[PDB]
Amino acid sequence: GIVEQCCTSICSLYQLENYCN
Amino acid sequence: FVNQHLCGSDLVEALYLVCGERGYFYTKPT
Repeated sequence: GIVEQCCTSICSLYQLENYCN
Repeated sequence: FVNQHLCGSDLVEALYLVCGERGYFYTKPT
């Protein structure tokens, strides 16, 4: 899923850190 | 962080950056 928010659209560190342990 | 559409390994590299050694999960092909 992160692929859509970051590829089809720009993501925010909060979303990126969200997929991180 | 910058606001740019990441894809390919770029996106990963970011987590590899943000998560660093914390460990992240990238898969579940959408």
